[PDB]
Parts: sequence; structure tokens; C-alpha cells
Amino acid sequence: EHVILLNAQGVPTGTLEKYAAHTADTRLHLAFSSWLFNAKGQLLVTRRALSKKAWPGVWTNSVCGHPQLGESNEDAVIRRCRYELGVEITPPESIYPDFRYRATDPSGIVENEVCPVFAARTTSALQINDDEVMDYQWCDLADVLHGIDATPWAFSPWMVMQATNREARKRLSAFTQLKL
Amino acid sequence: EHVILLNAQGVPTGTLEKYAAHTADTRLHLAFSSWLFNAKGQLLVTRRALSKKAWPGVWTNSVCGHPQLGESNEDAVIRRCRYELGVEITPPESIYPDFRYRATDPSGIVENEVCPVFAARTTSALQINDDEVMDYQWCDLADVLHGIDATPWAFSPWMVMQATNREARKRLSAFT
Ligand SMILES: [Mg+2]
Ligand SMILES: [Mg+2]
Ligand SMILES: [Mn+2]
Ligand SMILES: [Mn+2]
Repeated sequence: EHVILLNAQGVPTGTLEKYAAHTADTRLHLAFSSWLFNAKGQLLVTRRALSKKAWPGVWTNSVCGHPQLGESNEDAVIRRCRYELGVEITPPESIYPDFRYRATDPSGIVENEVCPVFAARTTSALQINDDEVMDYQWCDLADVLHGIDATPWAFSPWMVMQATNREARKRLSAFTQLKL
Repeated sequence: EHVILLNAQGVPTGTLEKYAAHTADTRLHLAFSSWLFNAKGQLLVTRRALSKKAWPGVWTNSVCGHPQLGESNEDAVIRRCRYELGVEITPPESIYPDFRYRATDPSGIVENEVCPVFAARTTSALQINDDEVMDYQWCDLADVLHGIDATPWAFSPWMVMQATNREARKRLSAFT
């Protein structure tokens, strides 16, 4: 598994093995983040497993990951939803295409990413992958946003950064409608 | 270190080594929980180390622990305050003396405790023991309650159950 390296502007220059790529000195690379809603409009929040190299044991949005060579961002969303959560989804919608961020985790690991954000609906039951996700909750988006506003430090920084972007937040809101 | 085994009434009936005591089948034993506030009235919230056997990596109140045989609850609080956080405190005050709870963490480790709750003020700076605490935050109690009320799953279930008890929330709200 690898990551797609990017330079100063957002242009690909090559690839790099994924573990080896996430260190105290992580270079810029391509990622995605997704927010998943069930038919009832509840948001899936997940807790990263304790074995993740970066932000292990941390509460965050539904799924994130790293597109591979030849993969579109949307296929990467679909693949990681299957891998981490075993779940089928509707075509992922682009809700924050220019999100980019750099952050250091509690033990020193850095994520440095160009990270377009998506939202989708789940169309199957979950089969959680315990190597990736250690806990989860189906919640009202309103509640999640109130908690992020009261105690943002309790959640991953990327989750918080995406949730307070005005435009992304309106799209999350639209996914809370009940759909049969 | 051990934990004190309790019968159906809270009577001590024996002890177990502390690590060996917390399993998927944890038996009832004695514990404490404490909420620490600084001189400014801010609440210390901590994140348990990833090495803790129960609820590793979970955001929770300031310091919790297990009194030893013959040790007062208050002395246990003062002991663990020193051990986990390097901090001196004022005499612990009771805020929820009959709290009792049983829960199972994401990996299946259970806590099963008679767990009186206290509150105190810090009188020195923190010196963090990273074998116990991996992160922490000084915050306004109001904000922490709002967070517990909105997303309780983001915090330890014991922190939530304490903060949601009417009286306890009452008494906590006065340390600010
Ligand atoms: Mg992932
Ligand atoms: Mg403790
Ligand atoms: Mn990455
Ligand atoms: Mn215990």
C-alpha cells in the first residue's frame, strides 16, 4: 500500500510506501475523508483502533484514507468503506474539495495532506473491521456538531476542521434527511 | 498494588493484584473517582494512556484509582494525584458517595466498582506521568458538561454517569 506524493502546488510527483510515509516528517500527499449517513439521516462516527499509527484511539468522522495509483478519490472512498466498515454506499458527493491540512498527533506522527471531503449514504449493514475501528456510534449530526463546539479537543482535528467549514457543514446537514 | 474485593454489601472480603483484576469478567471492587479544578476554577480533563488496561485512550475526568487495604478514600485520591499528575491538592470533598457502576470497554475489559466521587483544588503545577496520562486539557466545566450532554460516547462512561447525576453536577458546578 502507498501514498501519492504531491509538491508545492497540488501536483503528483510519485508514490511512497504508506507506513514509511507517516513519520515525524511526513511529506505532502493525497488523502480523502468521508462522512457517512444511514437512511434515517444519522451520521456514523467512528473511533480509530489503538493500532493505527496516527491518532490511535481517537474519535472522528466515518472513514478516511489514501487513494492508490490508478484509483479515483471516489473509488478510494468506496474501497475503504468496505475495508474498514464492510459497508456499501451511494456515490460519494464532493463536499469540501479544497481541504488541505497538516497536523501532528499525540506521539509525534504527522499527517500532511491534500484531503478532499465526501459524504455518502450507507446501503448495507456494517461489518466493522476491528483492525481499523475500535468503536462507533450512529448519532444526530446536530449533537455531534454541538460536542465539537463544546470540546473540540476530544475529537480528531481533521474532523473538527471539516465540520466547521460552512459549505461542508451545509452538505452534512442535507444528508440528515430521512431517505427510504 | 491491589484492588479490594467487595461482597454484595460493600464489605471487603479480600484482594487481587491490580493488573490481574481487570478482565472481561471483572469482579466487584473498591475504587475512587476525582474531579480536579485549578485556582481559576478550570476543570482538568485527562486522556488515559494507551497502555492502560481499561479504557485506554479515553477522555475522562481528572484522576481515578483504587484505594489499598486500610487506606482512606481521600488518601487514595492524594496518592494517585501525586502518582499520575505530580500534583498537590486541597483535602478532597465528597461529591457522589454512593456511585456504583459496571461497564465494558471497547476491547471487552470490564470495570465493576463501588466508586465514591470526590473533588479538590490543585495547589501546585502538574508534572505528567506519561504511563498514566497521554494528553490533558484545562477547560471550563460548562463546556465539558455541554460536551458530555451532546456526545457522551466521546467520554468515559463513568465520567458521563457521574456528571449526569443531578446532585453531583450540582456540587461540581460550585468548584468554579
Ligand atoms: Mg482509514
Ligand atoms: Mg488512575
Ligand atoms: Mn496520510
Ligand atoms: Mn478497577
